[PDB]
Amino acid sequence: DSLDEQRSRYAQIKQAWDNRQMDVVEQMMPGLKDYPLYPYLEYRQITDDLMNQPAVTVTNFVRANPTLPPARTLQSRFVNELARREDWRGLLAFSPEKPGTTEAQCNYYYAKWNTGQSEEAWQGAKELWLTGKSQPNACDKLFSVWRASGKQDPLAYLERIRLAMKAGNTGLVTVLAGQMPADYQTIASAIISLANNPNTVLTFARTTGATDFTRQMAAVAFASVARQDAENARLMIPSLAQAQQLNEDQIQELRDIVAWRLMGNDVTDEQAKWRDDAIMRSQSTSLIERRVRMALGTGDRRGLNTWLARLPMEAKEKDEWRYWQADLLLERGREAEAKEILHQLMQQRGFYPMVAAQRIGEEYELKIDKAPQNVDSALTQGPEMARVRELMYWNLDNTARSEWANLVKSKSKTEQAQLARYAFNNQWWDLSVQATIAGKLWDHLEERFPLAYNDLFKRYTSGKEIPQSYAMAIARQESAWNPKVKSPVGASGLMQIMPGTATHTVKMFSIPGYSSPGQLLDPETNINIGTSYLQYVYQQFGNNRIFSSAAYNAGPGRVRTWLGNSAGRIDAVAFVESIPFSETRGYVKNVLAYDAYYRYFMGDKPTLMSATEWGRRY
Repeated sequence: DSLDEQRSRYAQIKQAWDNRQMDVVEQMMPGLKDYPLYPYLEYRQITDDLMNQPAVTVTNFVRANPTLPPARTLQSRFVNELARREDWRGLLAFSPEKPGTTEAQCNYYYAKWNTGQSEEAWQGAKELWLTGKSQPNACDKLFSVWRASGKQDPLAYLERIRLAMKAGNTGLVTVLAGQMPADYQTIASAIISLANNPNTVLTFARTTGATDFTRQMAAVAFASVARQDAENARLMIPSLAQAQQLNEDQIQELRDIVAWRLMGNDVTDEQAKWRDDAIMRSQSTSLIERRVRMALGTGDRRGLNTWLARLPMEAKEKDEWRYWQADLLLERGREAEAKEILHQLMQQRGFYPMVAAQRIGEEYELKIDKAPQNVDSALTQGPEMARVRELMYWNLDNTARSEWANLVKSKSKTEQAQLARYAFNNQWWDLSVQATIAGKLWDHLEERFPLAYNDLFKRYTSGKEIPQSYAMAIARQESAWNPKVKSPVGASGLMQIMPGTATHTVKMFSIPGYSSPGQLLDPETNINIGTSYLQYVYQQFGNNRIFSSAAYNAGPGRVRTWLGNSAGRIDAVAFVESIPFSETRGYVKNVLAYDAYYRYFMGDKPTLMSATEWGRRY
């Protein structure tokens, strides 16, 4: 036998198993015991008949496979199975300690109650209860018996309502209030009305006694009202403050809430004056920063000076604010002071340090820490690494990611760097990036920005205007090089392409061969469709990477709106910094920094922006 022969038998047994040709599977299983992925086959066998498995079989498998990710998840999964059988005694015998998942924990504590450990059951129940998030259905029976025992503090019940409201879980707020303990029955209907429609907030505030609870509940509803109609909320502050006898801090929180909603281009002069007075009296760093961004997005020089100075000392430490302080100083003619800030920034890593270098006409110096010369350690010669190798061979990147996660966890920085380089040397691009993240090896640039799928990116950008380095930067930001990753909303693969976008792109470009979103998990297909959409937004916005990156993340419509807002009054850096969506602003900064890294590794000059991008009016 050999690893090569085992590989063929492995693919063949899975093919048989998928077809339920169990006579073939039964005959082949024993012969695969020496293959690294045999534990995955055992896991499949055990789980295939989980409802009839004795606990001893599961316990033996879990103990025999301490580093196998699915053996670890099987512990909580089997706890849930024992709960399904109502085998409470067995559940605790199988899992004497609190399990890993929330659902398994709900069942563990219910098992404790069933086996006479009420005090312990209630301690667990309370911990699971104190969250605004909706918990597993398994916890319902636990919360029910907990309340039935008389040991559930009514204050804990009311606290969950507050947490649910703050989390925006109005459905849970309503369910809880509908089953309100007698202690607070008098405000139940009012709470249900508030969760149903936040516009009942002033009525809620006037008809209930003002307490820390009702004030916090009203403040959340008030924020919802402001999101719908900022003016209605602004005008309500005096009445709300009077109805609940709000203190200065509470009134200022209400002012902050409204000010956040008066950041649009549409605001009246009366509203803008009120907003700025509110921000002047604010303690909110994020609100002041949003106001600074408004000044940057409109070319307001006096405003930038005024608002940057209102930031607390701590916020002024941020890269962006140090650069904009330098920008103000340069205009004021304070060359030395400004350039010292820029030179200090250049010593650092990232977007602003690169902006700083381009601003003063100096070449940015990339700090590149190297991994050890010797990458071979016990960690690269063990059974877990052998499983990783097989998983990568079969392109099972998501499964490999879980194994790799265990391998890099709790290791020294040196070991994590060796593992990153070992992955890099084997062209396991996603694993290389994953290891740099685990070890926070931020300056190990080569391993953080591998030349992944180089030939494919070259081929698919040769007939387009988007640079190869740029397409690679976008993919690096989107997937961290894992071709099999899918987001919760369905974005898929290397360039995180949404099914709708793929369909629309294939029609617009007359691309052949695409019939299902599942094809987006294939590297070439993904690069083909993704480079096509990227090229589309690139040409649409005049071959400008700031616009195409923003359009790829937020859609062309949003970029048009943003450009209509700045209206040609600002520079490239001010346009990036003033993008109102924090996610898109960060995305653009990352992609531009990554494109420079890619250009460097491809042998080109890593200047942050082209002369055209740098000098254009935004």
